[PDB]
Amino acid sequence: RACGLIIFRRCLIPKVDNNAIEFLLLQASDGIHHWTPPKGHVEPGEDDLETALRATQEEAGIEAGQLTIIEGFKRELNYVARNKPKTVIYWLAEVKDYDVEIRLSHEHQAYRWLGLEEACQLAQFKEMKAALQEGHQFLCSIEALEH
Ligand SMILES: [Mg+2]
Repeated sequence: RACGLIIFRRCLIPKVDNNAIEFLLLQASDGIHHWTPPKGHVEPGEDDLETALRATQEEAGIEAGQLTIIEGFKRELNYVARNKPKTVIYWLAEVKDYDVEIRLSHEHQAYRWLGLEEACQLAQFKEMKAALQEGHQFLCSIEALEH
């Protein structure tokens, strides 16, 4: 069981930015070299949301001071990879600074910041595509209500 954060940043230059929202994806060092948001396994006694924050720090080098958790969104994924059952819980979190320093560990070899459509294509897997699309939809609905 793993928990993570769908990390995004806002791109607020109106004529320029094709995508007002970009998602952070990390590419695995091993295996297929899958692309996912930052995530990590739970620890005994650890709250699921604290695991997601901790795993984001460990996998992407993003500290709690550099993020804001967006309340109201949570998505649990259940899938089979290499004939093993997998469960992952994601929350949404916005980075404070567009230029936040991404520091990878040995578990990942690259990162991309991508618009929703390109993030979906890289993520590839259908549950992860759904979760990113649903996260994007939630962010737009929230903006509308505050607007
Ligand atoms: Mg805790």
